[PDB]
This record gives sequence, structure tokens and C-alpha cells, in this order.
Amino acid sequence: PSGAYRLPAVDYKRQLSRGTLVEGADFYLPTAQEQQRLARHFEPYSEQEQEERRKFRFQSISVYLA
Amino acid sequence: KTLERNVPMKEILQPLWVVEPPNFLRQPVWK
Amino acid sequence: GFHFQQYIAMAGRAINPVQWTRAWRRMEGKSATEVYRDALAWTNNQFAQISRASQYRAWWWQNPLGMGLVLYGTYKAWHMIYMVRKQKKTAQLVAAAYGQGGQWLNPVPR
Amino acid sequence: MLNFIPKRCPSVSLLFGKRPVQRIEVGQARHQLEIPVETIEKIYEGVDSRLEYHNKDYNAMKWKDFM
Repeated sequence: PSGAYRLPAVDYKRQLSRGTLVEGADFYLPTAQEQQRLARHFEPYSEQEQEERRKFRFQSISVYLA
Repeated sequence: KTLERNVPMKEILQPLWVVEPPNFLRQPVWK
Repeated sequence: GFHFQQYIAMAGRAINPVQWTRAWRRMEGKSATEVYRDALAWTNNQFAQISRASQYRAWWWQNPLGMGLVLYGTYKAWHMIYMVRKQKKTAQLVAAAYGQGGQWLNPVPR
Repeated sequence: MLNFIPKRCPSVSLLFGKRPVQRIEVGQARHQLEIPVETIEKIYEGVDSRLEYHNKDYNAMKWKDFM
């Protein structure tokens, strides 16, 4: 093979020897707005976002029933 | 002036909402 | 659990035809959303009364199993009143249609 | 501390602004501390009245001021 379609990764042992391996974050945060929430400390949510979040304080048993 | 209106208890003591549970995530189920 | 007597009294009022006319009159200028919200609020008020008053108060039926026994007894009463009644009717129906045990018969041998 | 500011209506907080001072006990030793009612009233400019909790007796501040 040429090498264009090679495997796009490096084995964990070689990464560990390079000092490159990271283990963490089974989850992720796609948007920077969502990433920097815990660092902003003053507007974790915009005002519009806050009023939109206020609509889901409880689950909707009416919608569940319907 | 004296009080004469019949004051109900719902104007004073509000009951908590417990029929449908809380969403601490504040996000819908499909989301 | 609480107010079983009041619930029986509510059912008694509901089954009264005079109360049907009263509800017909009360339904003037009223919406299904309002009625549903009223019923949901009433039920929430009941359960919130439970959640609050159980912290400091004990009813005459208090027992080492608490309200679990009251809820079990409600369930068993419902069962014996409705489901066992239905079972009696279904038994007589099956016995008249096929004979006793007709619903558990084996398929006809080929 | 919580973001729960008591409503200054007399139905909730009887006698809020009848005098120009508020008092509080602080800590386990319960040291006394007196605060001007104007210093306290400064909070009710940041208080948000849409939000009401705990039997609708406490409002919430805006997060900027609270933080």
C-alpha cells in the first residue's frame, strides 16, 4: 500500500513512551459556549438560555401521557 | 380597618410540585 | 395515604345525578385545560400533603411498614372488587361457551 | 450562602423597614452585627421578582451581583 489510507492512530504503548497518551473524558463538550461554562463563573448561561432552561424544571407527565 | 374577607390557605401556603419529577439537567428527554 | 373517607364521600357525590346538573352548570365558561390543571393540582396537593405531614405526624394506621401496608391494602381491595369480579364473569362466560377449562384446552390432535 | 432573599412584604417579613437598622447573629458564638437598612435595600435592586421559592417567600438575585 501507498500509505495514504494508513491507520489514523498510534498505539498506546508508543504514545506512553512519547509522553503523549491521554486517558480521560469518556464524554466531551462540543461547543466552546458549553466548554467555558465552569470557567466564566459569571454567565454560565446567557439570559435567553436561562429562560429557555426554566421551561424544563420538571418532566412533562401530560406529554408523557399523550 | 377590620378583616372580613375569607382568606383561603392557598393564598398563604403553596404546595410543592411532586406529580411529575424534577429535571436537574433542564433538558428534554429526546435531547 | 389519607382521607379515604373523604374519597368515598367524593365518589358518593359524583354518583349523584344532582351533582351532575351542578357540574353541568359549573362547566359554563370553562376549558379542558383548566379542568385538567385543576385535577392535577388537587392530586399534587394530596401527595404534597403526604410528603410534608409524614415528616412529623403519624396516623392511626401507622405500623412498622408505614404507608406501604396502606397502599398494599388499597391495591388488594381494588383487585378483589374489580379484577376478581371480572374473573367471575369470565369464568361463567368460558364455562357457558366451551366448558370449564375451555381456554386451556390443548389444540385438536392432527 | 444561598441566593434566597426574603420578600420585604409584611405578609412575609413583618416590620422590614419600620426602623433604619437590621440585626443578625453570626457564627456559633452568635456575635451581634447591625447593618443599615439602606445597605440591605441595595440588594433589592438586584433581586429578580420572576423567581420565587420556598412557599414564594424568597426571591433570587441576578447571578452577576450574587457572585
